This record gives sequence, structure tokens and C-alpha cells, in this order.
Amino acid sequence: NIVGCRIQHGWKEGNGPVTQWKGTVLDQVPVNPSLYLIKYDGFDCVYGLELNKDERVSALEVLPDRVATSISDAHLADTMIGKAVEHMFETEDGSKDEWRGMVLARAPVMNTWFYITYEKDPVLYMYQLLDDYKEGDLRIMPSLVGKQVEYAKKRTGMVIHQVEAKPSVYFIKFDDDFHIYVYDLVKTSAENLYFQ
Ligand SMILES: COc1cc2c(NC3CCN(C(C)C)CC3)nc(NCCN(C)C)nc2cc1OCCCN1Cc2ccccc2C1
Ligand SMILES: [Cl-]
Ligand code: NA
Ligand code: NA
Repeated sequence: NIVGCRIQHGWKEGNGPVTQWKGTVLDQVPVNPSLYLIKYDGFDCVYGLELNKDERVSALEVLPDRVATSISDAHLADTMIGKAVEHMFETEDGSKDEWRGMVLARAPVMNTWFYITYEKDPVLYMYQLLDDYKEGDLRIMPSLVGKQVEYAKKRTGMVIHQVEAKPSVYFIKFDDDFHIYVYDLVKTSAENLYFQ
């Protein structure tokens, strides 16, 4: 399949202009093989697209350049998984800000990258956390998969993955959006989610 490949495609919403995108295919979701998780070059979120049916996608092409294959410190990486973190980053004005979040897993395909999410935006992100850590920007603090989900806004989706390191945490793909939403099912954020 196209997992592990780099791809490029056009994107058009409605009568808007076509924009061009390059990225890396990370995963073909077991519970919905039409759904691919993609990391676009320079964009930090993980996106899910049903490439075989999404008419917003045009001119889909496999790129001839290979994904970097190739971690510098697998043991350090291992220890980050499941940890609460404070993640500092540089802002438009040159000052730094920080978001607190949780390291979820090593990313597939892109070896040096990690899945992470944040209280301020609880969707799936990917960063090279060992690079950010070495530069002093990362402080480490001391089955439902395949089921349908709804919440009242009726927003509908599917549970696509369970986080091994924190089994009450799941990834959800909603039908109306291309982000991957992350929820800890014991928390308030998840209290309007119901499953079938
Ligand atoms: C924008 O957030 C981050 C950018 C990062 C980021 N940018 C770079 C921007 C400038 N460079 C140059 C080459 C042109 C290219 C890449 N580089 C890195 N780590 C490599 C550098 N290191 C090791 C010194 N890490 C980053 C971590 C970020 O945020 C973590 C918390 C989650 N965010 C999501 C978010 C969304 C909207 C508002 C705010 C946030 C906060
Ligand atoms: Cl930064
Ligand atoms: Na620094
Ligand atoms: Na959408």
C-alpha cells in the first residue's frame, strides 16, 4: 500500500482555490482501511483522510523521495512515552510560550517523531521530541477500537486507536473533520461521548 510513502496532492474545498500539499503516509487504520493518517511537511498535526473517496483530494501522486529511516537514543525515547510534559516553543514575537500535554507513543513510519497531545488543543500532534528535549524545550514531569461514537453539538465518528501506554486514552476520527481527536474517557472532556 502507500503507507510509508511520501505523497503529494491538490486540495480544494468548495469553489475555493486548489492548494498543493506534500506529506508522509503514517498509517492505514485497521478498523477503516480507507482512512490514512498523514503528516504534512511543516504542519504539526496528524491528519486523517479517506483518500479513496474524498473528492477534495486531486492529483494524488507518490513521491520518489524516501522517508528518512535512520532514533538517536531509544532508551530516552522509551522513557518519554506516557509522560506528562511541558513543551516550550518560540512565538511570533520572539518570546517563548509553553503548552502542557502528554507523550502518547512513538509515531509509525517517522522513527524520530512522537505522537503527543495537549490540554489546550487535544488533537494528535507529532514532534521530534528528543530534538526539542536536547535544546531545553521539553520538561518531563515526574475493545472500544472500531466502535461508533457520537456526541451532542449529532457529531459522529469512530474510535480508531487505543493508546497502549494509557489505555483509557483513545483516538477518534469524526466524520466532519480531518484532525484526530484524543480523549481520556474518564475526564470531563469525554463526558458527552457515547459509543455503539
Ligand atoms: C508551533 O508549535 C511548535 C513549533 C515547533 C517548531 N517549529 C519550528 C519553527 C521554525 N523552524 C525554522 C526552521 C523555520 C521550523 C520549525 N520546532 C520545534 N522543534 C525544532 C526546533 N527546536 C529543536 C529548537 N518544536 C516545535 C514545537 C511547537 O509547539 C509545541 C507545543 C504545541 N504547539 C502547537 C501549536 C499550534 C498553534 C500555536 C501554538 C502551538 C504550540
Ligand atoms: Cl520552537
Ligand atoms: Na533553548
Ligand atoms: Na473536513
